[PDB]
Amino acid sequence: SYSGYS
Repeated sequence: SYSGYS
């Protein structure tokens, strides 16, 4: 998974 800001 991805967590945060892109």
